[PDB]
Formats: sequence, structure tokens, C-alpha cells
Amino acid sequence: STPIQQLLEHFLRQLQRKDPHGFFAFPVTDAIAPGYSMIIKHPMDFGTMKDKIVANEYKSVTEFKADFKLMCDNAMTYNRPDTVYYKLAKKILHAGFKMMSKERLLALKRSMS
Ligand SMILES: COc1cc(-c2cn(C)c(=O)c3cnccc23)c(OC)cc1CN(C)C
Repeated sequence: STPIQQLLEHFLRQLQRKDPHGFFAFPVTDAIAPGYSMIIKHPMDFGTMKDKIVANEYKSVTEFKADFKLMCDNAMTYNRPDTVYYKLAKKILHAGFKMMSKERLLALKRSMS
């Protein structure tokens, strides 16, 4: 494991704690959510992100944050605001962007000196 892989695994584990039922653990299928593929053209989930960390597919934290935001944006686009999925995606998005904020990353950058 590389220092980037270790850091991204840490960020991912903390995010996955917010989804205990595993709604974001694997890709959403049309069987589980009718007409999902008709609406969502760029699917994303924690499991896909996990495989990208393991395969060393993330060159930056920015790229990781973009996949995370995409996963939350998809759930907020497909599901209506009064749903469990939309509410959880908005909660997860807020938790991820405070944890991986520019301030938290600048403090990390400074500690790498
Ligand atoms: C009802 O349980 C599930 C829900 C979803 C689910 C997720 N998201 C993100 C959605 O937007 C969504 C929207 N509509 C319907 C369902 C979902 C799921 O997708 C991987 C898997 C399960 C199966 N479960 C045993 C883990």
C-alpha cells in the first residue's frame, strides 16, 4: 500500500460508517431502482471507489472527492427530496466535504514538509 492509498482508505472507511444499511455499498441496478439507468448515466458507489483505491486508480484526493460527490449527486437526482436515499446522500455529502475540506487538506500538505 502507498501513502495515498492509506489516506483514501481512511477517508472511505469514515464515509462508509454513515451508510450502515449498505445503500451506497454497491452499484444501483434497475431491478432495485426502476428506470435508474435511464436517468443516471455516470453511476458511482463506495465499492467501485474501494476497487479504484486498491487498483491505485486515484492520482489525487480531488479525483476521489469528485467520485464521492458524483455518488451523492446521483442519489439526489434520481430520488425525490422526501426520500431516505436523497436525505442520506445530502448528509453523506456534507460529512465528506467537511472531512476532505481545503482547510483539512492544507493542514495535511503543511504536515508533509
Ligand atoms: C432497499 O435496499 C437497497 C437500496 C439501494 C438503493 C441505493 N441508492 C443509492 C438509491 O438511490 C436507491 C434508490 N431507489 C431504490 C434503492 C436504492 C441499493 O442500491 C445499491 C441496494 C439495496 C439493497 N440493500 C440490501 C443494500
